[PDB]
Amino acid sequence: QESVKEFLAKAKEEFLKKWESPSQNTAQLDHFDRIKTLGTGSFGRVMLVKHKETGNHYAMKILDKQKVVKLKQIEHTLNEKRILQAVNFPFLVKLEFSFKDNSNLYMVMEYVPGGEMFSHLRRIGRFSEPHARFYAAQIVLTFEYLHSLDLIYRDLKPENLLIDQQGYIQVTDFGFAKRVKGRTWTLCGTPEYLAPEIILSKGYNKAVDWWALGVLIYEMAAGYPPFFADQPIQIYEKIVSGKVRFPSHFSSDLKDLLRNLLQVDLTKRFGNLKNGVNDIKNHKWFATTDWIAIYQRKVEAPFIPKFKGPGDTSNFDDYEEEEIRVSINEKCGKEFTEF
Amino acid sequence: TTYADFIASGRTGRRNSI
Ligand SMILES: O=S(=O)(c1cccc2cnccc12)N1CCCN(Cc2ccccc2B(O)O)CC1
Ligand SMILES: [Cl-]
Repeated sequence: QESVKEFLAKAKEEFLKKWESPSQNTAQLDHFDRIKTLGTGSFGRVMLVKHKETGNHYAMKILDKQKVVKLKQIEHTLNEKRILQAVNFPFLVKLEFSFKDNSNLYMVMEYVPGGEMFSHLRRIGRFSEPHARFYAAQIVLTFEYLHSLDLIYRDLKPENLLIDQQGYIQVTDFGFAKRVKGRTWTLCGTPEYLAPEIILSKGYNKAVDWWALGVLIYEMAAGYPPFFADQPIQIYEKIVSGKVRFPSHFSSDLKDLLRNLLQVDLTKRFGNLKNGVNDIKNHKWFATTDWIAIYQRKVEAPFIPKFKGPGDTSNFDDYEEEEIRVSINEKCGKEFTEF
Repeated sequence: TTYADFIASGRTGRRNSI
């Protein structure tokens, strides 16, 4: 109890220190051999790379500065890198290097070979409740840590959770993570995971992360999210209604948890009440969960991804391998000065 | 079934941000 307060106070001191003086320019492009494209997005790519000196494998996120500026992502991009170099928690991906050149921004992260939770869930269909609870406990601890830093995460979904070689979760995306001691107003996220107050143009706070946790737990346990429809507007209408149905195989404890996380009235939502995160940690569905052992990663994971060594990429899709071009002309120098 | 409705929704793949 007093141990937790002391740990989080130490953690916030370390975070703010790195936040105020970020690291910059800790490698360069020709230190790395490119191996395979792991993901492609509207502003960049993620590639498996091999550090030439050590042979260590990494995931290198490459962002085209001109596309980032075109798509109005300057603040999110700078913010993500600033978050990543400053946070420190077992279920958060580690930033190893970052640098920029004339054309691109580069974030070099530890390579998580097991791929996205998303693929595993869609492959297997749904997770049993013990399996789902194992992942859920990690998100709960991660949110407790981030919320202690006044960070709202806002981007939870199986697409954004990787499974490491121990079977534990690594959170990767922090563009939308905002420092919010009070309230904030941006409509952002993924429709299936949006809390009703984000849809409803009201100010909102970190309670939206506990709603999204409810969506995630439901999806992991059911194989599909609680609110879906052909078009996002119809998902929004279902979300703001207080109506949700559960598969008949959901346990009683699970439904009671979900009714308290998927609580439209944010003054009755678990995580947002007087006892904060402890209402979740002490809920009956988590009765078997050893919170400290989860944090220390001493719990036997329910699923271990198949990894035929370092640099195996079988848990990622195949993409068209395009050149990495670096222009003769410096692009967007002033906008990315702090990166 | 609900799963059938999920499939019919077309939102079974990776979901982009808004
Ligand atoms: O490619 S990732 O799985 C990935 C990201 C971070 C660390 C990783 C360590 N090991 C393996 C993969 C890793 N990945 C997680 C899901 C999100 N995308 C989408 C994407 C693709 C390209 C550029 C940006 C984005 B984005 O939404 O901001 C890419 C990042
Ligand atoms: Cl897809």
